Amino acid sequence: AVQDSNGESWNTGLSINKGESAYINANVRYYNTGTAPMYKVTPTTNLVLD
Amino acid sequence: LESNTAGDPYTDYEKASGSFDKAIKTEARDPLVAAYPIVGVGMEKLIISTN
Repeated sequence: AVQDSNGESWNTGLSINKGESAYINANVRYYNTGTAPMYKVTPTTNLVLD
Repeated sequence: LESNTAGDPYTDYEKASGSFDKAIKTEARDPLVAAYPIVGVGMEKLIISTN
């Protein structure tokens, strides 16, 4: 006897890391309301969720 | 016989006259009290990110 068989297949996956699952990009903009200019502005900012 | 009676960086004349920094308390202006800060750290909450 002779047997002939042929086919195909498809696959798709998705892997996620639960420690770093996204990256946040924030657009900020400084301003001055005082009296003198400040050169080399180096501010520190927080990011609170709840 | 000393220029820093209390051991802090400012001398006797600087402390007595108040010629030192203006953000240090008045009680520090006598020579026998040291202007030595006490800084501590206090935790408020902890966040765990499972990997």
